[PDB]
Amino acid sequence: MQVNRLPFFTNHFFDTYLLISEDTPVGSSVTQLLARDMDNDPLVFGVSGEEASRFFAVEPDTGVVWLRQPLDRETKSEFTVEFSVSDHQGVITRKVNIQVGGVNDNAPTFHNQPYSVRIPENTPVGTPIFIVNATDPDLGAGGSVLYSFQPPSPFFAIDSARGIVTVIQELDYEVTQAYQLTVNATDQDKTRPLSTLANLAIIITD
Amino acid sequence: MQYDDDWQYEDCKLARGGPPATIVAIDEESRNGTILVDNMLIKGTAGGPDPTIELSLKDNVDYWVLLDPVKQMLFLNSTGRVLDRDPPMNIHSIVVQVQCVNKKVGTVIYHEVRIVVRDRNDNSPTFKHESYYATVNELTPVGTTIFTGFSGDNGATDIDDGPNGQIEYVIQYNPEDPTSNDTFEIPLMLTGNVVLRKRLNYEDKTRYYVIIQANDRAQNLNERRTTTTTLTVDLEH
Ligand SMILES: [Ca+2]
Ligand SMILES: [Ca+2]
Ligand SMILES: [Ca+2]
Ligand SMILES: [Ca+2]
Ligand SMILES: [Ca+2]
Ligand SMILES: [Ca+2]
Ligand SMILES: [Ca+2]
Ligand SMILES: [Cl-]
Ligand SMILES: [K+]
Repeated sequence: MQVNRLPFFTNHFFDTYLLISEDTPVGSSVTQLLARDMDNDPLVFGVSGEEASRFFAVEPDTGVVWLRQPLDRETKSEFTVEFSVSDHQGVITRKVNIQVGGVNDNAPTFHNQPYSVRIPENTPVGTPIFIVNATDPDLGAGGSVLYSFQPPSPFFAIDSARGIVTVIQELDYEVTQAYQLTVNATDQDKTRPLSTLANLAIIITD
Repeated sequence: MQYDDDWQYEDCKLARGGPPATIVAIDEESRNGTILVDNMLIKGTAGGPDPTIELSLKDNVDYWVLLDPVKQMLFLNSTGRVLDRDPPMNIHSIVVQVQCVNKKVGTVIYHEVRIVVRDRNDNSPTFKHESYYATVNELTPVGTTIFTGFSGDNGATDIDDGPNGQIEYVIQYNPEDPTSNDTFEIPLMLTGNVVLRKRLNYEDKTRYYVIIQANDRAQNLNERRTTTTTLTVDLEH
């Protein structure tokens, strides 16, 4: 009489990692578990543990793995999930490292708002008067911020990388007593750049 | 005229499509100088006499990574040590940032590199004790489990991950005690529990030397590792 031999996984992703993009839609298949059994037993597949059961579901008869709720690289860049396979006599499990792939899905957020500054009408051309800052949590180009005025002002410029605002033309209180400028902070994602607006009030004094 | 100057912003962006992170796998215990990333594929020229970018490493915990800015290549730095995935070191991955500063406009882009370290079968099964023992009564029925001393990490363990670290137990023929592998059996190799297979006779034979070999479950049969112990079984009257 032959004793039962338990099944074993054959996927090579168990020896490295499984990469899943954070923009993967819920319901989508992300891979298929594969296993073998020396008794040729029909196998049933599942997900096992808390974090795994949270994000993944498994078709029990095929081993297709599918996304039960959305991933978010900004929250969790990688994690470990345990899958099971059973020949109805015993259950074995194995862990896989999930690497969560990034896409640009946040716009920048400004720091230290509201933005307002009072400056004298005789502020010389070239004078830095204000610094805007915004951050963005996406990877790479999608996380690197550029600043601009929308539209550009003939009286003020903002450094595209540093957010430093300077006077570029002589001021005149009697002509303009205050400027309401829109600052745009954009990321630099190639295909889907995202951006955010803040107001900057510049009040000219006497 | 708007966006005429956008060429100025190209340096430091990826010179490839695809996702922003650069992810690679390398074997644990790879030799110093092993290539981690052959080419970061970042637009621009670092170093040389007229660079358009500056490249440097950030969050390089324990300095595992070395950068060559001219070639945009990343290497393993492991002189005087080893990149060990197994306990006690437990290095499963290394994550670093390649900071890129664009010299012309001063923007900074961070290119994340994630290195997943893969397990090698570089450890053999190790027994907790140098030898094992069991006492069995002569009237013990055939089919009775007479030794369970490999339970709960008291037998062989293996510090690798996955099947590399899973153990199977088998009894071997003992040329110095030929009937021992006929009198005892390990029917379930995963537990290594030993069961009586033939009726004992105290008037005939009072001691058995059972040779037990533990092997790990590496996918490649030629990479499997084995270790051997002896179970001495003494009869009581
Ligand atoms: Ca089976
Ligand atoms: Ca996200
Ligand atoms: Ca993102
Ligand atoms: Ca972004
Ligand atoms: Ca090791
Ligand atoms: Ca091993
Ligand atoms: Ca190992
Ligand atoms: Cl991202
Ligand atoms: K182990």
